[PDB]
Amino acid sequence: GIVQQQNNLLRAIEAQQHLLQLTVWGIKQLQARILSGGSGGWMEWDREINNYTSLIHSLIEESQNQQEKNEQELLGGSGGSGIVQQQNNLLRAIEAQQHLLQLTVWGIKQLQARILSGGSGGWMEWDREINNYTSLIHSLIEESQNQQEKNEQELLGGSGGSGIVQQQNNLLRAIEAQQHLLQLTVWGIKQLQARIL
Amino acid sequence: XTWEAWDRAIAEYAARIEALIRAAQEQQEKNEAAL
Repeated sequence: GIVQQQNNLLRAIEAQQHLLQLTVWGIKQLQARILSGGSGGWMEWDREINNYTSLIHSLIEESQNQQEKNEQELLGGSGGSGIVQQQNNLLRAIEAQQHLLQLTVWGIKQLQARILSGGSGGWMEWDREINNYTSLIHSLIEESQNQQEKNEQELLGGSGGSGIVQQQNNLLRAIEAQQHLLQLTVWGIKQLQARIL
Repeated sequence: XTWEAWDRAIAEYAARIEALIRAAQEQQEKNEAAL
């Protein structure tokens, strides 16, 4: 069932969302030690972490509802549009999560620049890895946006069931890629915490 | 020692997420049996 899958996709996004808050908590601690206020980018980061967390909370919340609704209709077997809506949802949630990764990455980049050499202890690989995964996810998001649009029209006429299945794959791979991204931001914070705390 | 039982939570969300992405791939690879 694509519906059950989408539930796992939702659920995964939630876990990633907690994981993410853990890193913001992480970066906030370091930021306090290394830094003399919201000067030079930081109050905006602070404010934008929030403006995105809140948008994502609200997105998980809309997804959880589309989910229950999809589940209630598994025996009515007409609900192509609900599944496609759920896909739209998950896409929107993935991107916002991305914005959030991007802020944390920036956070760490700022902090590392002040206290470590970016050519030492695994930081060159880290940059490249970060940078690749970023470009990879951007590509998967782009492709997902492209796939959504298409599905949404395939759904008018006869079946476009392959494109739903395809899209599931799209979303699935963007989440694995954010998950790497996450691992890399955990690594970075772990290095900074080691050095300065 | 907040940082070790932080380090606890992350490694043990990280190990939820892998074994969901587990399920999602091992549904995906049912889906390619439509395709």
